[PDB]
Order: sequence, then C-alpha cells, then structure tokens
Amino acid sequence: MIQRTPKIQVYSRHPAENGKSNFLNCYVSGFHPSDIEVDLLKNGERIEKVEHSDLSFSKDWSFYLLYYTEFTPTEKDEYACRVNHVTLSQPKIVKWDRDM
Amino acid sequence: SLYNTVATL
Amino acid sequence: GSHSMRYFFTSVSRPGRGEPRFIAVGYVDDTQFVRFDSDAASQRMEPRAPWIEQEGPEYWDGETRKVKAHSQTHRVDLGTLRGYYNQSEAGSHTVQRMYGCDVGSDWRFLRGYHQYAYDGKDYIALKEDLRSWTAADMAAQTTKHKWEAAHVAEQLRAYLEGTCVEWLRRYLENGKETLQRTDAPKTHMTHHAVSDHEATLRCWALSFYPAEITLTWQRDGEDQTQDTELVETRPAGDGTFQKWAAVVVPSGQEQRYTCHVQHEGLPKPLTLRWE
Repeated sequence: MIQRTPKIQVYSRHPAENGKSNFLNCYVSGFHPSDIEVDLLKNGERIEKVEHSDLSFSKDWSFYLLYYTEFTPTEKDEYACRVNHVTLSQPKIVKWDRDM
Repeated sequence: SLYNTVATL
Repeated sequence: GSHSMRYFFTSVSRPGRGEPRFIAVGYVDDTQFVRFDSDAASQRMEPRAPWIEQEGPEYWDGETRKVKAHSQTHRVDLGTLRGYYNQSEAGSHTVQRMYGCDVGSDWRFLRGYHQYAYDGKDYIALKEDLRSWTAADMAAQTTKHKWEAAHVAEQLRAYLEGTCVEWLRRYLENGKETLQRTDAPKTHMTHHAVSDHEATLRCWALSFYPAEITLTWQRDGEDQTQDTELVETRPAGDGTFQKWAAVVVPSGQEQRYTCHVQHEGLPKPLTLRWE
C-alpha cells in the first residue's frame, strides 16, 4: 500500500535573537501512513516538553503536523529535529539553521 | 457545525 | 473575499491495541477552530480558536454528539473495507474523509465537497453537481450503488448548499477579528557567501495570513523558475505562515535579481532587490 516520506522543516517562530524567548518548530508534511515519531533535540539530547498540532491532511490525502516547544536561543546551543517513519530506514536528523 | 446524518459505507 | 469551511477526519485501525484512532478537525479558511481526539481524556469536541469559545453548551453538546456519531461510522467502515479488499485482521489501515463548502466574494454558496479515501487513495467522492458519485475502483462501485439507491447524495447536498454555508457565515461574523483579517507578509533578504564566487540570496516572507502567497525570483525581469529553491509554506504556530525562495547568484550579479511578493495583505505586489 501507499507510503509517502515526510518533508521536514526545522525553524523558529520568530526571527532568532540570543537571550530572547521563542518557539522552536519542526514541521512534518506530505507523509502517509500517519504514524510518525518526531523529537526536538538540544545539543543532541531529546527535549522533554514538546507539543504538537492536531493531525490533519492536504488535498492529496497526505498528512501534516507541527511539533513545537518554547526555547531561548543562545550563541552556542545547537538544535535539531529527529524524525522516524515507515519510509525511513533510520531516523533522519535535520539541523536548525537560524537562517532557514 | 457538523453534518447530522452521515451514512455508513 | 472568498471563504471556506472544511472538516477533516482520520480513522486508523490498531489491531490488538484496542479501538481505532479517530481524529476530527474543523477549519474556516486557514484557521483551525475545533478538534476531537478519540485518545484524549475529555471525549468532547473542543475549541481551538478564541471566537468559538463563545458558543454555548447547546453548541458543544451538539458537536460532541455528532462527532461521536462520525466516530462510530468510521469504526464500522474500517471493518467493511477490510472485507471488501479481502485483507487480514493483522494490519493497520487508514480511512480519511473531508467535506465542506466554499462561498464566493458575495458570501453565497459556490462549491460543496465530500470525499473519502482508503489507505491514501481515492475511494468515493461526491461529484461537483452534488447529485452523483465518482467510484475510484470496483469495490467502491458497491458503495456507489448502495448510496444511489438510498439517496445519500440528496441529504448531503442539502447540508452542503444550506446549513454548511449558513454556519460558515455565522463563524465569519462571530470571528470577524480573527477571520476577516489579513496579515501582510513582513519581508527581508539575506545574503550568504557560498564560495568566493557565489552567494545565496534568500527572500523571506513572515507572519502572513492567509497561507496563499506567490514568491518568485527574476533575473533582468525573466522568470527563474528552474533555478529557485522554494520551500513549502509553513505554519509559525501563532496562526500565521512563513515561506522563502532562494537563488544562487554569481558574486557581483546581485543587482540583476529581483524578488517579487504577491499576497492579499499587500496594497500592491512587492519588489525586493539586494542593493
């Protein structure tokens, strides 16, 4: 049966400014079936309090979700999103680039 | 507001 | 302008792990306003926008009752489809349903929809006329026959043309601050040296609503379709959207390139240039 791989984007809600509160987002979209695992990482380690939007889908039936957590970016801290899905042989990690 | 009379497949 | 109301339903069987998952969400335009989750504690339809919280218990009890009925229907349908396709009891399968209505800029009924998918592909859909059905395959032809005989389209047509658009208009007025607004994109460009002979120019649109936007690059006024990296429009989390478009420009040619932004919230389309 049909299987479609998630597209992944990792980004901040607001333009990033060191020491100012923000939200770190991981947007997963274009995937099927709906079971998916999404973690946000700070310096390689899973962030505990992460929430997500209610499951919905596009015209082509593919699913999308927004995962998010409060964070205050600094000069040195590195953030990432780690995603697993049936279409992915191993977890895919996408790094936060404050310019993307 | 949701539809009130949804038919089964 | 034009507006829409849409409900989306996802049903996922969980063999040996209890009852199937059922999730319902409702939108007006690009704004979510309700949810139901079978797995959540409340077992009620819940508000997800401030304007709908004003509706009384008669509204919430009614949506809770109807959304539970939808859930039961999807529960029964999962079994029916498993039999139609001769599938085993072991596997997880997915049913999706979407329905709703569009009104035009006059706020009158423009279009209705009711579509149904099994395991990620079309199963049955109401045609644009709201009088007949498009069956995607042999199995679906059984459903088509059953529904035609039972005049299922006729009552659905009455909802899509009447009550759906009445409720849409009610939500638009009650949520006027949230729904009859536009947030124009806030725009900027970044410049990042790839090598010593190329630079990436990235054109940003932030904090806009609704989601529909056109972001393009030109070089000496000529379309750079094939050379532009364009990301999918993405939610910011606060009810606005973001998008960017980038081109790689030979160092020194920055002046040839223009970014063009079209959005409902703009008084006139924007042209951005690195200068």
